[PDB]
Amino acid sequence: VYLDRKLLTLEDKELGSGNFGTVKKGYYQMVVKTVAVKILPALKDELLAEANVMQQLDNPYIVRMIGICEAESWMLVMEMAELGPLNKYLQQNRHVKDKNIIELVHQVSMGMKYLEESNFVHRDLAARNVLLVTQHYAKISDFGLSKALRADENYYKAQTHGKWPVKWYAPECINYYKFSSKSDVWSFGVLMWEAFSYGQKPYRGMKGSEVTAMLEKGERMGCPAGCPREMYDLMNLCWTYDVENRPGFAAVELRLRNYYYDVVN
Ligand SMILES: CCOc1cc2nc(-c3[nH]ncc3NC(=O)N(CC)CC)[nH]c2cc1F
Repeated sequence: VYLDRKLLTLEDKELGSGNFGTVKKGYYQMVVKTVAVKILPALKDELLAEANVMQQLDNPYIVRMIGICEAESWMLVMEMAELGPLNKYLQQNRHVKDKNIIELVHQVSMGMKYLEESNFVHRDLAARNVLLVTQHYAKISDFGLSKALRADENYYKAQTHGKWPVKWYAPECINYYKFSSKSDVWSFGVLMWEAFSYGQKPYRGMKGSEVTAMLEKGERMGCPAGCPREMYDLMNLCWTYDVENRPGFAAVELRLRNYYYDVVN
């Protein structure tokens, strides 16, 4: 978990930015491994909790944490996913085939199925947080808002409504501050829409309160251009208002698995 600063070489190139600080490209001596380094009392405790979640995860469709390092600032060292965020990649590559989109979306469902089995809630499942190793290999990242579920509870109860990605949140998250694996299923539906819309932002030109009002009317985002009917049907099934009737990740992954192999053959 605790890495040697002497073995870490940070580059001038910045991969991303947020409230925490920045994400930069780096190199760590193991063979030398190319890494993405998240560089930062509240923010420090958030990074330590994020690292504790990532250390417990072992799946090919989840970004692996190398370890943590305390130097000029607190650092969270992760394996490098060269192609970067899914939303930005699809915005730059509009000629990416529909079969390729299903493939990447199915890989996210496989990673989320494992996360569901591991009893962890993502709480930030969006296209910007899906990183590409190759054009045919996707991994789930950004575990900053992620929580390890209690052994006696199937949901995480947030005490306060913080800086939340409301457009990706299920109604129970907005109304009761309850976050379950089925809440991540709703986010996955929005992620599916984003992927088939080639990195377009969901609910464009709308306020968070307007989105809540839209979903209460029973209204959902329209079918993206070129998106298959079966894939839009899954988006709508992920967008089931009532938690109990909404499918889990095992049912979502199976539907994607079967449809992907139908397109392949
Ligand atoms: C052309 C390279 O573009 C990028 C590659 C990137 N590779 C990463 C990466 N690899 N491993 C982890 C990360 N980054 C992140 O986890 N985040 C937080 C979601 C920064 C986007 N972030 C990237 C951001 C980029 F703009």
